[PDB]
Amino acid sequence: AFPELLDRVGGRGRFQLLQAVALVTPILWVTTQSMLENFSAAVPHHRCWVPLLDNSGRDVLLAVSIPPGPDQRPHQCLRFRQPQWQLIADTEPCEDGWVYDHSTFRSTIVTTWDLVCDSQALRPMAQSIFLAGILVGAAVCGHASDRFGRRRVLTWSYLLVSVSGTIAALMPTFPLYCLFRFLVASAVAGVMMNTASLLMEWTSAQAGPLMMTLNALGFSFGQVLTGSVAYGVRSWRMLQLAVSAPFFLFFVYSWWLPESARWLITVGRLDQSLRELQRVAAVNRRKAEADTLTVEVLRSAMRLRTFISMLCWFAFGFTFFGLALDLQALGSNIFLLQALIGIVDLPVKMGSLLLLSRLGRRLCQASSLVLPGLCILANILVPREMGILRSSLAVLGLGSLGAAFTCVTIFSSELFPTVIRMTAVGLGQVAARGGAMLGPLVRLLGVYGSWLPLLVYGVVPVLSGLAALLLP
Ligand SMILES: O=C(O)CSc1nnc(Br)n1-c1ccc(C2CC2)c2ccccc12
Repeated sequence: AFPELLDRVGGRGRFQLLQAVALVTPILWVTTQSMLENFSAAVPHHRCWVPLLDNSGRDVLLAVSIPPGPDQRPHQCLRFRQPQWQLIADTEPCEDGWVYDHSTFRSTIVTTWDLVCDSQALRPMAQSIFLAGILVGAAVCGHASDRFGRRRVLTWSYLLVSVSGTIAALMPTFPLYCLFRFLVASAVAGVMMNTASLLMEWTSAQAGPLMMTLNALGFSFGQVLTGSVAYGVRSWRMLQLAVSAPFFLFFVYSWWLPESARWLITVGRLDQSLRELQRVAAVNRRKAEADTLTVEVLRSAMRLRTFISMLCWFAFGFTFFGLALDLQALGSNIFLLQALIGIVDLPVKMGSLLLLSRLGRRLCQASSLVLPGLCILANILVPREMGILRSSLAVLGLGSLGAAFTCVTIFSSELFPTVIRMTAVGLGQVAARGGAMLGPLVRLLGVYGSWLPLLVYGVVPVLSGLAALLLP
C-alpha cells in the first residue's frame, strides 16, 4: 500500500527534487578522496644525495658522482663511493636520503616517507588497502542500517568521514596513515550505499533509471574537481584537510532531511512516519489528500547469465581502478587529465548508448568492453613521441570503460526471471569492489618488464567482453 500512499502524498514535485540536489553535492567530494593518490602520492624524479653537490660546472659534478641509468637519466638508486674523476663497478645504495624534484608538487607522501627504490611495493599497496576498506565497509553497513534507520547512518557516516579525513592528514608514520584511510574508505562506502537507497526509497514510477544514474554522473563531475583543487592546493597535508572539511558542513545540514517513510512502517514507528509524511506534504504543496492519513491506513499498510554479469563488473574494477590510479604513466599533464575524463564520459556514454542500443541489447554490452580494452591494448605499440596519440588513446580508453558502468546498471540486470532488479545489481558491485582490491596489485609487476601490466590490463576486458557473445 506504500505506492498508493506515495501517490497520495506526492511524486516528482518540489521535495523529491530538493532531496536529490541535497544528496549529490557530497558524491563529488567522495571522488576527490578516492583518486587523490595521483597527486598526493606522485613519484617525482629522485636522485641520490651527494656530498659534492647539494652543498656539504654542475653538469660535470652530477655526471661524475651518479652513474648513468638505463632510461636516459641519472641513476635513481645508486651513487659512487668516491668521485670517479677518471670520467672526463663499485656502487653503494643511497644512505643519506634522496633528493627530489620540486617543480610541480611540493610534498607528496613519497617525499615525506621515502617510498622509492627498495621500498617501492608499499605504494601500490596503500591503494589496495583503501579498496579493501571500501569492500569491508560496503558489507558491514548493510546489516547496520536495517536496524538503525536509513537517515541516522548517513548522518553519522558524514561525521566519520570528516573526522577520519581530518586526522589522517596529521599522522607521522606510514602504518597509521594506512589505517585511517581504511576507516575513511569504509565510511565512504556506507555513505554511497545509503545515499542510493534513500534516493530510490522516496521515489516511484520515475526512478527506475534517472535516480541511479544521478549517483554515477556525480562521479564524472567529481574527477573535474580533483584536477582543479590539485592545480590549486599542491601540498598533501593541506589537501586532505581541504577535501575532508566540507563533510562536516554536510553533516550539520543533514539533520533536516526526512527519513525513509517505508522503513518506518515495518518497524512500528507509525507516529513518526505520519509526521514525516505530513511534513513532506507541506513542502510538496499537495496538502489536499494528506487529510486522509489517520493512522489506520498506515496500520493496514504495515545461471549462465548470472556468471556473465559478474565477470563484466570484475573487469571494470580491475582495469579502471588499476590504470586510473597511475595516470602518470598514461601520458603527462596530470591536472589536465582527471578532468577530461568526465567531460569525455558524459557525451561518450550518451552517444554510444543511443546509437548502439538500437543494434541490440547484447550488442551494446559487447561493444562497451571490447572497444576500450582494445583501445588500451593498442597503446603499447605507439612510440613515445606521438603524445597526442598516446594520451588520446588513454583518455578515450579510460573514459569508455566508464560507459560499461552505465550499460550494466540499468540496460542489463534484466537477464533473469525478471521479478525485481535489486537482487543482482548488489552482487555485481561486490565483484567490482573486490576486483579493485585485486586491482593495483597488478601494477606491482613493473619488474620483469614494464609492458606486461598494460598488456594484462587490456587483455582482461577484451576476453571478458568477447565471452559475453557466448550467452547461449
Ligand atoms: O561502490 C561502487 O560504486 C562499485 S566500485 C567502486 N568502489 N569504490 C569506488 Br570510488 N567505486 C566506483 C565505481 C564506478 C565509478 C564510475 C566511472 C564513473 C567510479 C568513479 C570514480 C571513483 C570511484 C568509482
